[PDB]
Amino acid sequence: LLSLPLVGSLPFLPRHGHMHNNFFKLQKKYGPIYSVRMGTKTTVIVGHHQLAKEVLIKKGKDFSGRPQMATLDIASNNRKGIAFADSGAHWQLHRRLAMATFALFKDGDQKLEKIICQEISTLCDMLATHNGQSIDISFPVFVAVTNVISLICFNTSYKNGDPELNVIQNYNEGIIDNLSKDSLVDLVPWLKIFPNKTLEKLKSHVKIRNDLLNKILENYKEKFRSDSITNMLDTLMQAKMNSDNGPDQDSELLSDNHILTTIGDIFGAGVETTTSVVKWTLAFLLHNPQVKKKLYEEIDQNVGFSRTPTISDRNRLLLLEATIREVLRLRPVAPMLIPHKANVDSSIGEFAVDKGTEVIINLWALHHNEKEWHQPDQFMPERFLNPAGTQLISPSVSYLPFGAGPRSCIGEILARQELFLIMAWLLQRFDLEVPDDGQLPSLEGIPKVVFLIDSFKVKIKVRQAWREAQA
Ligand code: HEM
Ligand SMILES: CC(C)[C@](O)(c1ccc2cc(OC(F)F)c(OC(F)F)cc2c1)c1c[nH]nn1
Repeated sequence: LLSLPLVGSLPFLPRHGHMHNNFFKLQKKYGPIYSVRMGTKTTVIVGHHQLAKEVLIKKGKDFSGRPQMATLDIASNNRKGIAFADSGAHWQLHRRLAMATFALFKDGDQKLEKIICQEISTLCDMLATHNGQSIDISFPVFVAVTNVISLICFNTSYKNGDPELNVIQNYNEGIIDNLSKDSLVDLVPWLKIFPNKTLEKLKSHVKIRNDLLNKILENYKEKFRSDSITNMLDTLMQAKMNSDNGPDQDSELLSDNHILTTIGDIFGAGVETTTSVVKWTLAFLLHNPQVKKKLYEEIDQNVGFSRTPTISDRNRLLLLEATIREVLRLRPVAPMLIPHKANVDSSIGEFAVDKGTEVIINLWALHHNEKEWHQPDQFMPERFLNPAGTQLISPSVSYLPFGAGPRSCIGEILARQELFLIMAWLLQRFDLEVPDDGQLPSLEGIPKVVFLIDSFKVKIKVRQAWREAQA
């Protein structure tokens, strides 16, 4: 009695549980490196820190391209910008200029810390008007970190109640929704098998996004002074200037669509991800009041109420720095990075990997590795401190929240500051507690282009100690 023909097989149900954890459950059967084939496209999944560091660092440039996706093609205006562009001059140029702009914000009145502490102060007043109420702090934080990103790109910020802030939130919410139904890792190309409006809806929100950035770029051309370089849009237009003296090879790379999409990748990435981490950290502090207490005690002991937090306070506020590290471990912004692609025939762990092969780092597996992490499913900021509690450690090498190699986060500095500063300023001012209905946020989360958390509310009272310190 024979056996049936078999035209296809998959090791686990599609659209059942989260992708990254399904790949990770799978290492028990098939190991830390294994592949899957859809027609002609082939995808490798890496889930051990050593092989991941080979893809990202040692052979970093070999695996530094990005794969063509129909949904990502739109959000990037056909693979322009940075995050979703293939390895090339465009990507190399724009990524370089983008980083050069962050250099401008080391010193002065445009000192990055000053810009942040500024928009954080407005945030804290805004939140104090809700003393005694339970609220969803998504939008107030969204506006804070939009203004920072907007000051670095434009030297502009949105005044309060501006209706554009609600427009931006809308198309951001729309891009996130149609860009993926899970992480950017669909085994099955569902949107080509069945008819659907997914791409049509996406174009709408990107169209709004693109038209809006376009207005801003036209208005700025009058205002541009070659002698005044203080934001990203300057760095980009200066580049276009120095190229067209006829034009250089760099000229075709700095058209207004290439400049537009670059800003849109800075904005799109920076804002929604920084906001998500803030929501994720409060989520964890509401589940772990014991950690919350030691964080209040630490910040009262080392900063007080005579002044506001400063980057300088990073050296004394250690448990806070560890808590941010432990949230980015348990809940990586990008539990599977962005897909890398093999630019050239190569090898991972001495296995052959053909040109054009989608390679995926399963960061979720690196951060939950039983052997590399003690009690990996637990929230223990202690694990990033010596047993004393007096300086920070790197307890494991299987920890790359911002990735590594040629394709790592370019806004790592900015995020590490914002996340520290925001969280300091709030813990100083505010008591943060479970609302009166008694509901706690769900830490399960929601994988999209960003690893998001279900919306949740928090009761917020100004702190006893902070009041009495005003006389
Ligand atoms: C806690 C905050 C953040 C985390 C954990 C994070 C993490 C990451 C990761 C894992 C990648 C991809 C790594 C890879 O594909 O190899 C990435 C890419 C990127 N991030 Fe972030 N990121 C954060 C915040 C930001 C911020 C605030 C910005 C603001 C500009 C930003 C801009 C970018 C860009 C432009 C890329 C694409 C780089 C490229 O493809 O060359 N990120 N980030
Ligand atoms: C891990 C990575 C996928 C990402 O989450 C990321 C990167 C670029 C994004 C660009 C967006 O704008 C437009 F191009 F689609 C975007 O749209 C929406 F959020 F508004 C979301 C984006 C998310 C990220 C974030 N930080 N570092 N990497």
